[PDB]
Amino acid sequence: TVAEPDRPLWFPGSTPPPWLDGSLPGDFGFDPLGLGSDPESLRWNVQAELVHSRWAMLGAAGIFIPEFLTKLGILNTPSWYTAGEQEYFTDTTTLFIVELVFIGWAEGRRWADILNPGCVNTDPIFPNNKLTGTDVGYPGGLWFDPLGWGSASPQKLKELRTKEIKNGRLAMLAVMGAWFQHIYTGTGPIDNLFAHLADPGHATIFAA
Amino acid sequence: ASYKVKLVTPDGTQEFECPSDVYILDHAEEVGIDLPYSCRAGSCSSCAGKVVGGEVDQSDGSFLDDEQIEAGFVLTCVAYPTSDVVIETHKEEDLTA
Amino acid sequence: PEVKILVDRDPIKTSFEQWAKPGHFSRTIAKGPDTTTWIWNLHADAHDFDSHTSDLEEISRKVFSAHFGQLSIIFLWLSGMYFHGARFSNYEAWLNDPTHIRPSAQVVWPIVGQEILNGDVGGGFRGIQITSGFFQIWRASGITSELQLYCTAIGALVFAALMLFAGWFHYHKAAPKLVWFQDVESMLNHHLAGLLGLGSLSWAGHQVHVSLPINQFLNAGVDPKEIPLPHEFILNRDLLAQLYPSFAEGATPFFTLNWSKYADFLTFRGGLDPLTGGLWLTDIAHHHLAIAILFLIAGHMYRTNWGIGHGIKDILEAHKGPFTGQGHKGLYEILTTSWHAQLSINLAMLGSLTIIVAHHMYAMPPYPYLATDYGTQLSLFTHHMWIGGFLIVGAAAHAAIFMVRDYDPTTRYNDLLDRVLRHRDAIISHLNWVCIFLGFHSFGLYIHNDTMSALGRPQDMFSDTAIQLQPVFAQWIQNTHALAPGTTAPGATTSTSLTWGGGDLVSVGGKVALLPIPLGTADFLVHHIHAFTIHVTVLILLKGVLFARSSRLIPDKANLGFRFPCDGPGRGGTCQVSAWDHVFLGLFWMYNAISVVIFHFSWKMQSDVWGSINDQGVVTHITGGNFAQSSITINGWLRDFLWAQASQVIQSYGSSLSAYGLFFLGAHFVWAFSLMFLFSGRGYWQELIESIVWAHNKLKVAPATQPRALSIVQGRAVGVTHYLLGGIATTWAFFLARIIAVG
Amino acid sequence: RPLWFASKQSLSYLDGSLPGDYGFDPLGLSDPEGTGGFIEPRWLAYGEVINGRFAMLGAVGAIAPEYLGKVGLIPQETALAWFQTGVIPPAGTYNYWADNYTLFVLEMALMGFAEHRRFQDWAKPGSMGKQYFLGLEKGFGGSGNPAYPGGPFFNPLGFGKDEKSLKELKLKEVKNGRLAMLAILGYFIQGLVTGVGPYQNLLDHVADPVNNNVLTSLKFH
Amino acid sequence: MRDLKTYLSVAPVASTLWFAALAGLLIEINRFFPDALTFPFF
Ligand code: CLA
Ligand code: CLA
Ligand SMILES: CC(/C=C/C=C(C)/C=C/[C@@]12O[C@]1(C)C[C@@H](O)CC2(C)C)=C\C=C\C=C(C)\C=C\C=C(C)\C=C\[C@@]12O[C@]1(C)C[C@@H](O)CC2(C)C
Ligand SMILES: CC1=C[C@H](O)CC(C)(C)[C@H]1/C=C/C(C)=C/C=C/C(C)=C/C=C/C=C(C)/C=C/C=C(C)/C=C/C1=C(C)C[C@H](O)CC1(C)C
Ligand code: SF4
Ligand code: FES
Ligand SMILES: [Ca+2]
Repeated sequence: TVAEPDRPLWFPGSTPPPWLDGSLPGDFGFDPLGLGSDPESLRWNVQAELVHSRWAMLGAAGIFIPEFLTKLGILNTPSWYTAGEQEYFTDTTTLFIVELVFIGWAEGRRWADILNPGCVNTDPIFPNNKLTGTDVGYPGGLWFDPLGWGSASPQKLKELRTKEIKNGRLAMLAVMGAWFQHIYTGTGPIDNLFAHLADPGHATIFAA
Repeated sequence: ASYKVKLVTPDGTQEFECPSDVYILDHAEEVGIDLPYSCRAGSCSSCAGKVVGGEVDQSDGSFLDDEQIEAGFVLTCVAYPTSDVVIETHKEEDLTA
Repeated sequence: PEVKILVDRDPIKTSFEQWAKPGHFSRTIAKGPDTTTWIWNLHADAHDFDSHTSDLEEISRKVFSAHFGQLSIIFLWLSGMYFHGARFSNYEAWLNDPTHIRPSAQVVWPIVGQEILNGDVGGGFRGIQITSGFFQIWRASGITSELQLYCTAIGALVFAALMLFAGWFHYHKAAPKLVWFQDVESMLNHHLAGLLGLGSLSWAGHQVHVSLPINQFLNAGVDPKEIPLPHEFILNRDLLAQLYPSFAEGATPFFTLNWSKYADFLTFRGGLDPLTGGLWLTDIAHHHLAIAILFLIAGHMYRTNWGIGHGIKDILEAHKGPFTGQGHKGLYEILTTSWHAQLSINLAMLGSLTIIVAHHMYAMPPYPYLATDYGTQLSLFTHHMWIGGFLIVGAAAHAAIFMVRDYDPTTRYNDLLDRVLRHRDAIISHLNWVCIFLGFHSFGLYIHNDTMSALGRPQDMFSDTAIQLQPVFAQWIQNTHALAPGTTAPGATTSTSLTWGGGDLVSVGGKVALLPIPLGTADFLVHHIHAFTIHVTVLILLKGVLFARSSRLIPDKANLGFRFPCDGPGRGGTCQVSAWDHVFLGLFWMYNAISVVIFHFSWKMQSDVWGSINDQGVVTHITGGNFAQSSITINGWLRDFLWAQASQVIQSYGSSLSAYGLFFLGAHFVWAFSLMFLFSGRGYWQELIESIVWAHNKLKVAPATQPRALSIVQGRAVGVTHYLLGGIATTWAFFLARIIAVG
Repeated sequence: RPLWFASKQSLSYLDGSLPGDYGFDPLGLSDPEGTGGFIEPRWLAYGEVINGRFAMLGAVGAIAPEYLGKVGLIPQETALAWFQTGVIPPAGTYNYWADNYTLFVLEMALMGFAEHRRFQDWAKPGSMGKQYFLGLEKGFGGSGNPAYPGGPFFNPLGFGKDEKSLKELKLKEVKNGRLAMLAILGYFIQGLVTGVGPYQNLLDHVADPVNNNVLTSLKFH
Repeated sequence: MRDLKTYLSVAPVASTLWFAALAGLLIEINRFFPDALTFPFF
C-alpha cells in the first residue's frame, strides 16, 4: 500500500501493467500473459507463489547442503533422486499415509485462513493461545514467530518480505535445475558443478 | 438508469422519466402522452420514429432494413433508452417513403 | 496508377472479450438465443464474410488471413505425415526390399483387443498398411534415413507456426487495403513467373542433384545405408561425373549453347523404366526445366509499372464481333469487384485439373515402384476423382451466389452475360433434349442387352460377338499415338505411355506394370454412359445458375435470396426453386457420375491390365479378363463385380482387415440414416417435440432455450451430407479391403 | 543532385534531406502512402545505416587474417579464409577455447544485452538513461535520432559539432557503407564460385586476366 | 484472463473436456480389469 510508481522493471523501458502498481513486495512488473489482472486472482496467486517459494527453499537446502557435504566425506546420504527407494523402518505407503494426515490438517487450517482471514486464529483446546500475525500468508504467533523477528512496521517488514520472495524464486529455479540436470545426465549436481568448473569452455550442456 | 426522454410530437414536446431496462412506449404510456402503435412486438412500422441526439438500444428489433438502424429510424416499442434521448414520434411514412 | 504496397496499422485489436460473446460478427446472432435454432445459424453463417458486412476492404482482409490459417493447417498435417514416417513406420526395411514389404506408418495401442489391427506388414513390423503412396514419394526424393524424415517434420512444424503468425499479423497489425488486392496484373505476373516458374526450376535443381544420383545408386543395387549422403554429391563432384560424364564440363555447355553435351541426364525417352515401373527420372528433370522456362517467360505479359506489357481491359475490349455485340467489355470491372465470380472460375478449373491428374497418373506412372503397388494406384485415382467432382460442383454454387448477390446491369453492364440471359430458354431446352437422347442410347442398350441375354437370344445382343459397336476414332487415335515415335516425333524413342500400344509390356517383380489397353464394344458403351451422366449434371447446375434471379413461375426470385426453402405451396407448389436447391440436387448426380467412373476404372484395370506374369511370359490377370463379355449387361455388373469382389470385405472379421469390415457396415448404416432426413419434413418433427417438451415440463426439468425442429434447408443439407458420407465410405471400405486382400 | 534511374514517383518523396539521396528507388519502397510494419521509411533508413556499419566491420574483418598470413610471424594455423574458420563447418573448422556452440550462446547473450537496449532506444526514445544500470546510464541517454545517439560513449572525440560537419561526415559514412555492402556480397558469391578466398582470388587475378570471370563458370565444385 | 475463463466454459469446450476425462477414466478401468462380463465381487 505504498504505490512505488518508478520501481525497477524487468524490461527497462516497458510500461508496467495497470494491476501491478508497486504495493506488493518483490514487485517488478512481470506479467506479460496478464495472469494476474483480477484482484482475487492476484491474491490467490500471491499465496501460491509464497508457499511454493518456501517449499522450494526447504527442498533446495535438503538437496544442496547434503550433496555438497556428501561429496566431501561428511555424511553418507544417498542421491536425493535415488533416495526415494532406499527403504526405512517401514515401507513408503504407510509413511505417506501418516504424512498425509499430519500435513493435510495444517493445509486445511491454512485453507480456512486464506478464504476467511483470522477465523481460525486461536486454539479450540486452549483458547488463551492466539497467533499474533495479522496478514494472510504471514501467520506469526509464537509457533511461526517466537523471535518476534517478523512483526514490525513498513520499510522494515516490506524489505524482509521482498528478500524472502527473491530467495524463494531462486530456490524454485534451483531445484528445477537439479531435476533437469540429473535427468539429462546420470550424475549428481555437485559433480556437474565441478566438471563445468574444471572445464567451463567445454563442459557445458553441449557435450552430448 | 432512468434517463429523461424527449419526444417531439404534433401535440408538442414532453418529458418523462423512465429506467433504461424499459421500452419507450410503455413509459410514454405511464405519464400519459399518447403515441401511435399497432403491434407492440416490433413487426410493423406504426411506432416508427427518429432521433435528435444520443442513440437507443435496438437489440430486440426485427423486420427492419439492414440500414433503418444506421440512418435514424427506430421502433418505440422494442427500444431501450440508453441515454437522455430526444426523439421523434408519428414518423411511419417518412420512414415508409 | 503505379503499383505499390498499401497497408493500415492496427485495424483490429487482439482481445478475448469477443470469444466470450458468441456470434459477434452478425447483429442477429449477437443478440443471443431464444430457441435452439440460434446454435445452428451461428455455425451456418460463420464464414459468410460478405454477409456480415458491406465493405469490400473488410471482406478481402478476412479472406487473406483465413487463407493463412488454412495453410498453417496443411503444414501441420504434412508435419504429422513426416513424423509418422520417421517414428512409427517400416520405411527403411521397405527401402531394402520394396516388392515384398507392404508400407505401414500407423500403429495402435493394445487397449481393448484392438491390437489385432496391427497386422503383419513384413520387415519385422506390425501395423496398418497405408495407401497414400508416401514411400514412393520419399524414394523418388532420395530420402534414405529416418533422420531426414524427422528433419522435414520439424521444418514443417516451424512453417506451420510461421503461417499462423502471418495470419494473425496481416489481420490485426498490418492489413492491406482494397487497392492492393485489386491489382491483378502484378498478381498474375508473380504467380506465373515467381510461384510456378521459380518453383519448378528449384525442383528441377533438386532432382538433378539428389533424386537422380541417389536413385541411380539405389537401382544399381547398393545398400541404402552405404550410399553417400546427398550433400557429398555437391561437395565432391567426381561422384557425379562417374554417373554422368557431362557433369565434368559443368555449365560450360549451358553458355557455349552446346546443350547437346547434357544429353547424359536430360533425355526425351518416353515410356517406363523397366526396373522400377516408373517414368525415367532423366525425363522428369528435363520436363521441369522446360516448364520452368515456359512459365518464367509467361510471367512477363501484363503491364505493371514500366509501360511494357498488356492491359487486361484492352485485351477484353478488343474482342467483339457481329454475333456477340460488344462482348468482353465490362468483365474487368466484374472480375475485380466480386470474390464469388473469381471463386467460381477458380473452382471449375481446379476440379477439372484434379480429374486430369487422376488420368495422367494412372496412365504414365511417375513414381518408382508405384505401378505394381495396386492398392496405392486405386486409392490415388479414386481420391482425386472425388476431389475434382466436389470442386466442380462448388463452382456452380458460387456462380449462383454471384448471380443473386452481385450481378447488376445498372452499374456494371456486360454484353455477353446479358445475351445469355436473354436466350436461356433455348439453351436449357437443347441441353434437356440432348440429355434425354443420350440417356436413351446408352442405358437403353444395357437394358436391351439384359433382356436379350435373359430371353436366350445372345446373337441379338450389342457385343463383340453379335452386334459390334467399335469406337473407331479412339482406336485410330491410339494407333496414331503408337506410330508417333519416329514418324511425327523423330526425337522420341518409345511413345508417351504403354497404353497406346506397340506390343511393349513392362513387368516388375513378376507383376504387370503396364501394357496396351484394348478398346472394344464395352468401352464404347461405358463412355457413352459417362457422357450421359456429365450432361445431366451440367443441365441441373446450369439451370440453377441461369434462373437464379427470376423465372416465368416466380418473377422476382432474386429478392428471396440464394438459399430459401420455397415460395409457398401456391402456383402449384414451389419447393426447391432456389439455386441452393439446384446445388443440392447436383450433388447426388455428381455422386452418381463419379461412382460409375471409379467402378469402370477398377473393373477394367483388374480385368485387362493388372495381374501376374510368368517367366515363360504368360500374363494371368486378377480377374480373368471378363470385362469384355460381362460388362455389357447390368446383371454382369451386379454378379461379376459387386457380389464377387465384396467377398474380401465380408470375410475380414478376425484378420487385420477387420476395420474395413466394420466400416462397410457403419457406412451402410449412415447412408440409410440419411433417408430419414431426406424423405420427411419438419412439421411432423416439431409436433412430436411438443409432446416431449410437455413431458419435461411435468417434472420442472424443461430447458429455457426452447427446442425446435431443424430448418427446412438444414433438413435437406443434413440429408445430403449423410447420404454422401455413407455412400463414399462404403465404396472406400470395399475398395481398400478388396485390393489389399488380393496381391 | 545527380539522379540515377529516377522517376516521377520516387522523386516525389525523395526530397533530399537524407545523405546520399540519389532519387534511385525503381521499386518504390520508400513511398509513405501505405506504410505499415518494417516498411516505414525511417526504419528503412535506419536499417541501411546499420547494415552498412556492420558491413564495413565485417568486410574489413573477413579479409584481414589471410592478408597477415603472408606478412609477419602471424602463425598460419591462425591464417584461414573467412569461410574456413568455423562459419561453415562443412568447409573447415577450428579448435578455439570453446565449443562453437557455447560460443554461439555466449555471443548471443552479449549481443542480446546490446541490441535489446539499442531497440528500446528506438521505440521509446530516451528510455535507457533512466533505469539503474550500475552507472552506465548517464551515457546512454540518446540524441533524439536513433542512428546517431551520441553521448560520452559513441562520440568520445567530439567530431562534428556543427551542421556542415555532420552532413559531410554522414554522406561519407553511408557511401562507404554501401561500398562495403557490395563488397560483402561479392565476397559471398566469389567464395562460392571459385571457392578459394577473396584475397587469394585477387592475387590470382592480378597476375593474369586470362581467368577473370567467365572462366570460373565451369564451377569446379 | 476472466474472458478466457468464461470462454473455456462455453458448451463445446466444456463437453470436450468432460468427455476426454471420462474417456481416460473408462480406458484406464478397462486396462486394469479387462474382459468383464459379470460383477465378480459380491
Ligand atoms: C508457480 C510459480 C510462480 C507463480 C505462481 C508466480 C506468480 C506471480 N509472479 Mg512470478 N516468477 C516465478 C514463478 C512464479 N511466479 C519464477 C520462477 C520467476 C523467476 C524467473 C518469476 C519472476 C517474476 C517476476 C520478475 C515478477 C513475477 C511476478 C508474479 C506475480 C504476477 C501475477 C502472475 O504472474 O500471474 C499468475 C501466475 C501464475 C498463474 C503461475 C504461472 C505458471 C505457468 C503456467 C508456468 C508455465 C511453465 C513455465 C513457463 C516453464 C517451466 C519450465 C522451466 C521451470 C524450466 C504473481 C503472483 C511479478 C510481481 O510483481 O511479483 C509480485 C513480477 O514482476 N514473477
Ligand atoms: C475454396 C473452396 C470453398 C470456399 C472458400 C467456400 C466458401 C464459402 N462457401 Mg462453399 N462450396 C465449396 C467450396 C468452397 N466454399 C464446394 C466444393 C461446394 C460443393 C459442396 C460448395 C458449396 C457451397 C454451398 C451450397 C454454400 C456454400 C457457402 C459458402 C460460404 C459460407 C460457408 C460456411 O461458412 O458454411 C459453414 C460450414 C460448415 C457448417 C461446415 C459443414 C460441415 C460439413 C457439412 C461436414 C463434412 C463432413 C466431413 C468432411 C467429414 C465428416 C467428419 C465427421 C464424421 C466428424 C463461404 C463464403 C454457403 C453460402 O451461402 O454462400 C454465401 C452455401 O450455402 N458453399
Ligand atoms: C520453477 C517453478 C516455477 C516457474 C514459473 C514461471 C517461470 C512462470 C512465469 C510466468 O508465469 C509468470 C509468473 C507470469 C506470466 O505472465 C509469464 C510467465 C513466464 C508465464 C517452480 C518450482 C518450484 C519448486 C519447488 C516448489 C520445489 C520443492 C522441492 C522439494 C520440497 C524437495 C523435496 C525433496 O524431498 C524430495 C521429495 C526427495 C528428497 O530426498 C530430496 C528433496 C529433493 C529435497
Ligand atoms: C536500393 C534498392 C531499392 C530498389 O528499388 C530495389 C533494389 C535494387 C533491390 C535496391 C537494393 C539494392 C541492393 C544492392 C541491396 C543490397 C544491399 C546489400 C549488399 C547489403 C549487404 C549487407 C551486408 C552485411 C550486413 C554483412 C555483414 C557481414 C559481416 C558482419 C561479416 C561477418 C563475418 C566475418 C567478419 C568473418 C567471419 O569469418 C564470418 C562472418 C561472421 C560472416
Ligand atoms: S413448406 Fe415445404 S412442402 Fe410446403 S411449399 Fe414449402 S417446401 Fe413445399
Ligand atoms: S406497434 Fe408496430 S412496432 Fe410497436
Ligand atoms: Ca510504401
